[PDB]
Amino acid sequence: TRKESYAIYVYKVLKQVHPDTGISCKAMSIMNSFVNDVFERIAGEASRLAHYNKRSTITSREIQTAVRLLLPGELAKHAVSEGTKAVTKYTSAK
Amino acid sequence: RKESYAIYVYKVLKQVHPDTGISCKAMSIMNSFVNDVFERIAGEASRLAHYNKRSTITSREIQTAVRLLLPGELAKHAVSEGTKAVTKYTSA
Amino acid sequence: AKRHRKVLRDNIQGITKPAIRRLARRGGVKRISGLIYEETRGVLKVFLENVIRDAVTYTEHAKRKTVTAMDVVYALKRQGRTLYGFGG
Amino acid sequence: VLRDNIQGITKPAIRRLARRGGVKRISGLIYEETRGVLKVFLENVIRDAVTYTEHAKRKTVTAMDVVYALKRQGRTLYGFGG
Amino acid sequence: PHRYRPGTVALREIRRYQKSTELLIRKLPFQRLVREIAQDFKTDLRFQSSAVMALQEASEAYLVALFEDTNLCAIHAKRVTIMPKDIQLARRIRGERA
Amino acid sequence: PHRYRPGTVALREIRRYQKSTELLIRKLPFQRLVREIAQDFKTDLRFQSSAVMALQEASEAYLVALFEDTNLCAIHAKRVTIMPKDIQLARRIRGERA
Amino acid sequence: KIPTRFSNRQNKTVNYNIDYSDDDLLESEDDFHGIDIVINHRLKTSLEEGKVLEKTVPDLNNCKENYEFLIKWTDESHLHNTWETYESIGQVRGLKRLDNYCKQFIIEDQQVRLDPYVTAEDIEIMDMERERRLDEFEEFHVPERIIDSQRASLEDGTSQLQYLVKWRRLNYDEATWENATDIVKLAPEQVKHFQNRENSKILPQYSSNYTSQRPRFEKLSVQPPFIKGGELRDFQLTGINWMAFLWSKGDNGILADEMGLGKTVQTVAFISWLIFARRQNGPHIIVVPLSTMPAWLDTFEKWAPDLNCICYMGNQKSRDTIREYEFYTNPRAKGKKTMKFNVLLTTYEYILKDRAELGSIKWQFMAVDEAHRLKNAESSLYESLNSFKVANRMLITGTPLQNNIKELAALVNFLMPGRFTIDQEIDFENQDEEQEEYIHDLHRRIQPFILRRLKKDVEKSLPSKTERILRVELSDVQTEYYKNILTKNYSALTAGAKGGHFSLLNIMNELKKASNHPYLFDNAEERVLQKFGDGKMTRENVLRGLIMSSGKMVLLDQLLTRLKKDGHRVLIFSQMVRMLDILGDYLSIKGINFQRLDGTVPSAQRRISIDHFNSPDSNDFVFLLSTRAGGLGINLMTADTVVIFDSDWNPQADLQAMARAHRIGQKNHVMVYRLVSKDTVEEEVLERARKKMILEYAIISLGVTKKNEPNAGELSAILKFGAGNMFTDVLNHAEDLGGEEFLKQFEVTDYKADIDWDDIIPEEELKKLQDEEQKRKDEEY
Amino acid sequence: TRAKAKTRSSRAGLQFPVGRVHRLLRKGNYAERVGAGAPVYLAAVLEYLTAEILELAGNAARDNKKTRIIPRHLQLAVRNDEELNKLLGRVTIAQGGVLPNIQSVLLPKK
Amino acid sequence: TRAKAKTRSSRAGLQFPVGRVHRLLRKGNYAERVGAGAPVYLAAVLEYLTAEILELAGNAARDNKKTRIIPRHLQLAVRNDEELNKLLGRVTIAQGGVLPNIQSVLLPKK
DNA sequence: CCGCCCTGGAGAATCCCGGTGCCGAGGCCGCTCAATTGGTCGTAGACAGCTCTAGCAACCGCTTAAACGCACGTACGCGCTGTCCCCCGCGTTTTAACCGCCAAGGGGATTACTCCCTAGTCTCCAGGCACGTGTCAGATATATACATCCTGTGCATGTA
DNA sequence: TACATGCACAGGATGTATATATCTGACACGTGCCTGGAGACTAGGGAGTAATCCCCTTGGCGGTTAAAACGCGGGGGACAGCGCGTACGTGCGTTTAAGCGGTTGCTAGAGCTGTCTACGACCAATTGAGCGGCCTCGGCACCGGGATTCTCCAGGGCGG
Repeated sequence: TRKESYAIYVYKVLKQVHPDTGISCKAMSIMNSFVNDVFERIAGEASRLAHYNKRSTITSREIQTAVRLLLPGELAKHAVSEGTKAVTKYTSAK
Repeated sequence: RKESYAIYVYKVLKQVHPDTGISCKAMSIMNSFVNDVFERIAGEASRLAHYNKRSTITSREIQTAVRLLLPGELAKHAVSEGTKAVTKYTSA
Repeated sequence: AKRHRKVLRDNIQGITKPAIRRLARRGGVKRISGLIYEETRGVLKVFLENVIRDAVTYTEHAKRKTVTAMDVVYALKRQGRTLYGFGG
Repeated sequence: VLRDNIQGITKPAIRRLARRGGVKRISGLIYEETRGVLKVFLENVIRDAVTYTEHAKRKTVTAMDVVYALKRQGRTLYGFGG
Repeated sequence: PHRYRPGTVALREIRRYQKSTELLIRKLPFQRLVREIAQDFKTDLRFQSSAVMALQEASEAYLVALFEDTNLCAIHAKRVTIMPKDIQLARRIRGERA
Repeated sequence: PHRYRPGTVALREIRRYQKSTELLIRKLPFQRLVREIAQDFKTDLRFQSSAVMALQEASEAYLVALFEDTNLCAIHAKRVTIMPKDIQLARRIRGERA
Repeated sequence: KIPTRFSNRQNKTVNYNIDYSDDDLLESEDDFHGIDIVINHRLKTSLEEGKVLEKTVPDLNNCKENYEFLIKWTDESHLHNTWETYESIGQVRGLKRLDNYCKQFIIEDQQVRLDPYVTAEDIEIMDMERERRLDEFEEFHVPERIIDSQRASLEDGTSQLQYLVKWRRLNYDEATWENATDIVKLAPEQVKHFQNRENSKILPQYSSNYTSQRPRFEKLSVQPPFIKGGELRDFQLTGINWMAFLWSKGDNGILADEMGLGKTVQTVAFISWLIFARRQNGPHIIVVPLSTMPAWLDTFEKWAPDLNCICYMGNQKSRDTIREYEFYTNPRAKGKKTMKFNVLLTTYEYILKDRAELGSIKWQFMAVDEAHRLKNAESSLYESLNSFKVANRMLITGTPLQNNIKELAALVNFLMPGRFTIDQEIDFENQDEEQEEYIHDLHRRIQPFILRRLKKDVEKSLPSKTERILRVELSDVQTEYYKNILTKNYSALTAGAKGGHFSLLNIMNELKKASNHPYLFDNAEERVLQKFGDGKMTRENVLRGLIMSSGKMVLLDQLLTRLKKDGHRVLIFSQMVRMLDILGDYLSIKGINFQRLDGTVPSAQRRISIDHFNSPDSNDFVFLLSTRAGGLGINLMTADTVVIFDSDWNPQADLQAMARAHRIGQKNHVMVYRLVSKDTVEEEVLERARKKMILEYAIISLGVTKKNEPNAGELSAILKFGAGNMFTDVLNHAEDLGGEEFLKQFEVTDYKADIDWDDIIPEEELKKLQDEEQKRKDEEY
Repeated sequence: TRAKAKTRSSRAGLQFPVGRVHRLLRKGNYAERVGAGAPVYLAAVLEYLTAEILELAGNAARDNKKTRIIPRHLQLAVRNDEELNKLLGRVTIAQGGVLPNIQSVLLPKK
Repeated sequence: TRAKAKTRSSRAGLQFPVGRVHRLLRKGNYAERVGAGAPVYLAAVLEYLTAEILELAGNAARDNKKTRIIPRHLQLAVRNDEELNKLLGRVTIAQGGVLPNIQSVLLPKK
């Protein structure tokens, strides 16, 4: 049975930030749990944000507001940057 | 047209205390309480359906969410109330 | 020099000493030291910035400039402090 | 029949946990209180995990039910799936 | 003459304010403080009155709970006077400082 | 005969166990305790080994954080020895007791 | 009755009673002649030892044996004030009051006497407030009213007659029991008035029962004999005839006469006519502002001395004393209590505070002074007064119509609730004949119910008042702030400000602030000082920056120099007190003796400033006001010029602002200069104010107290004037049929300054400013 | 020939609206499908919890000689019952006040 | 011609899967509709947070002379950074240990 | 001559460097399922217009209770000292955790078939939200009857 | 013999209790209506059930060795008592600002109605990215022998 995970994406992000550093199975499982937990928090906050404003759709505005609500301080304002240009780059292509 | 729970809370109050009134602020507090318990039980049942790869929310998920959220004797008495309400609704 | 600044800066001092004393009396405090009040003002300020920042975020998501009571309710819930009596 | 297994959490284990917590001196009445609070904590987590197991119509208690039970109590644990 | 003992007036105030339910902070200084804090996050902010009422109710509830924890800290240290160290201990155990 | 002063060995174990990573409770006594607690809720329960391991990690993290707050309570009361009332105060302020 | 639902949860029963008793704390809880007020001090304690050792300063123990203090004691009557000494007192309660008196009066008076840096103006201001305090305290000795008499038994003194005495400026909680003999001996007229009030022939129980059967009223060509007073004038007697004729028809009215015509005298004489002639001597109520209420009390004391007029103010104890000592003839009964008084004077605050205790009285007449306060039908005062059970009501005002027709509708619905309806506003863009017919219908509908007489129709000696509108261009700083606000520029509005807290809520408020002065904005003086005066701020470029920051200030500076050159005194009215702060600083660095009145000034300093400005030996030249402060009772006889720095939305507020100096008895031609910023939001302020003056001139001025054919033309002409925009030897204090006269003072006179940075502060002023700055460094300070 | 319509609350013997709870479950984004007995069960549980708090608050109002439940009575009822206290542990009731208690060391003497 | 099927992650310049995040948002019962830029923004935020922890954890592995990240390095990186400690304040990392911290009262006096 | 402080040396603990080896980290490959692309279509939300109400800025007036400053007394926090007891360090003996292995058996996870429950749609109808009124209960006014106290006049006495 | 004065008795005015009529606040109820809930029918997919694999978890011996239990001495820390001084409580007099009511125009924002378009859901064909399986070999764990670093106690020297 095919089981999906964020292992290859965490690994290639690690090779970006540290090209000569490895990782273990337990640390990869912890990274997968972290990514799943943060995804669940941001998606739940955006779902509640769309519900409070009587909207049927989740757009990048709700995810941006969820990131500003959940991420503390400067870690928010870089991430708000890192999402935004990505959307802009997506707009440059699709 | 405000979509509140005030009349049903009033009928329940007349069931338990037929000669006791309620203020508007207390009625708003009871409305907020019913909404909070609704969203807690529905969120826990949604998580229970997602954890077991199930596409529907049945009375089993609501029962498990009630005994997960409510503590102690409140949980088992609410399970008794919901079980006999489901039994009465099914038979008739 | 009768003219001066329009804005007021020591609005944290509007949380007066007898108000902090009354709040400690509701908490069951019998004796209060004199250094309590500045610490209490700092704690109140930190709590108020934490709630008000999230409420302003909820306001700006709705493309509004008016902070409603429901935004304050949503903000407190997200900080783990559910408040009844204003949600309806 | 399992009984008196709370004494299996021995006094050196509680001393080691306090050493990891940074405790230099430990009174003799600490260990019974620590056993009691461990029993209360384990009862809460195990009761929620058994509820999650019984909802799934299963007889075994998986680690994922334990992760769910710890999530429900605001005590998120990384490294066992999720 | 007839001066009261130091402590019985405090006990009368405890027994009075634990019975009552009104707000212990004047409304206008709290509105001024909320507007002063809120203008740092965003300029030209309007406020509903019930928003400031809810902020006041939450603030006094938080401070009263913190004062109960602070009093427990002070009693634990063989004292009856609360000190800033009791507030830092209560907020550290609660996880606000941790 | 050689002797250490009372306390430097305790600092040595504090430095040792704050650097270490492994579980500080033995596996079989914790597994037996988990099974005894679990048979009160449902009879004839089986357990994955990873379930018992996750319970052990959560339990030791809970107890280590509780001992940190207990040590803060003991230091606040001008003591270096932790008492059961320090655990009671830490759990009371944390909201677990009352 | 019985609950149909119960709880199966086995919880323990809980006592929810949160009521507490402090009885166990009674172990630490329980188990009137003292010092109240210290009035005056004397430098000789017992005898004059000598004039030596008059230097240095005394200490507290030195003053303990050198001075004797006048003491009013606790629960006394300001007649048993004793000259005492610290050793003569011993240890009584209130010694801290004596210590505080001795401390602040003696040490502050001796340091202001012995300082070298004390001018003559400060010492005469301190002397006049010193004697003002002594005259206010000496007023308390005189009785004002005797409430009740009793027979009290003293310590083996058999029976003594004891009078309950109220004092002049004191209230009913200072009413005291006093001996009869000295009270008769010092003021027997009040005693005689008390026995006249005792077996009086006019009571509410002796009132007639006119129920739609009131007798016909004949016109009185002479003053009636029961109104003693002074002498009623002809227009006042005509007003008496009008109010009596309206009462005989069973109708209510508005006495809309202008201020200074004596409306108080007219309604007091009408109350006297209602009591004496028609025998309607029951409970009447007059609701007045608190500031004008002494002017009602002495009017009742002078013109109607036989009446039982009572005063209803004060705290809970004083009003309780009035309630259970003076309302009822039989206050100790329990059934129907008949009323004892004739007239009750009260204020709006105690109408709202005591509507339960005063609404349950069958009032026979009601008179509401300053009824423009009743212009809002949704106000709490309107709901409180409209719920009263009153037969006949009357509104006394000067401006029945202020902003829109809805206020006049509220007034006539307060008077006659239902027979008049107003549902259509007045639109100047239509200008049709149907609106003119509606206006003439409103003319003919409220014509007999409103009596308005004008200060120009009577008293043929009043000098004319001329209003000149001066429109000045904006400065560069005002123009750039106006552009930054109007085209919102938060980054540019912040600029060099460290805080950057600029509030752009209420755009029109900020536009009016920019039209007035740039210095109203935060961190705005620093940019002007560092951009042109290069930041030195050495006492001479500050005034220049003040003058050329705003375009109104150059016109104000030229006007003040020209009026100082002539023999004129000037008032300046502003809508904001921060603008008054800017002008006060301008006249402080400018060096002009000014006085100021706004809402922050308490009433004692207000009366001090008004008396100082109106003194014949006054060095004051300029008197600044916030426009909506002080009420209608400020007397500004000596001033001649009025400058409206800031126009009001309500033109009646500017009308009372002009009428502070344009009162009855003004000896000089009043000149009004209105300062207007060009191409700004103040132009539509004046447009709305002009439209409101057109509306007030239509309904009220053409329905006061072959021309009907020309009315259909001149209403169309005034609607064409109201439908047109007014904005398309200057400063002379001189001026060389009524329809064309209203076309005056709506013209706009443009003023061009063209004064650059290097003209003002001339060689006379620059030499005086530089020598004062150089001499200040020599004397340091 | 449609039959006489009766509410789903009356079928289950409830006072709380089963149809409104079903509509809020369907539109609340909880699952793709909602079972038939789930709104009945949830309405019964909500009605029971409302009955418990309203009965305890009516007792609190009766003990303080009042005929209307105010927020103070709700706060006293919730905080005096430990199961309802820990159900609403992180919940602040507006205009509710606190439980009146003083610590024993702050008392003056015996 | 199907234009070689360029993925959305390469279009957004990301290493996290935009398509998998879109499928998890659609199947996660969050809203009826999901916008096009929401998975892009969310995948970018997740990748940024992953890089932020992984760089500090690699630094922690380097400071203890290791070329492989273990859970101890992740715990040291999370607890030593001020904002990741607030993000993961109620989170246990298994086999993570604690920060080495001894209170100064317990230190010996010289 | 006596008390304190530095230091010298003693042995325990831990670091460091080298060797060995082991087992998971990572790379390669087949496959197959989920992302991508292209096209169609319904509708969510943006936009526009109109009406009504709360908020906002800066000012006014009045009341009155709360805040504040100050002085004084005293309760309590803190520092110091003694004492005793309980916890810590260390050696010795026990014991059970841990690793490994045994034997069977049952619980949980893919693939196929079926069936019934719920979404969807249409139609109908009644539950609930506002108005607005007849009626019931509490408070108040009004007329009437009984208990209670102030008061004027006849009887008797003293005096010129 | 007549005038002035002390003492006792009967009828008139007043306060209070009670029956009856009127005003004001609340409560069930008539009416409209409208919108959301209910009844009836259809279809399909989610869920239930069965067969099969297979892997993992639950109950007894054997060694070994490190951890746990236990005893004992002692010394450091908890705790009690006492003294002191200072900071806080408390009362009182004075100021001040909160609270309330009020102006005046404009704008934000909720709510309702109507249009319309871009955008996301949905479906089919395709294909390539990601995942399970397999294999290997280097990063890291274990061990052994010095080197070094580290408190701890006793002895000599120096100052008081």
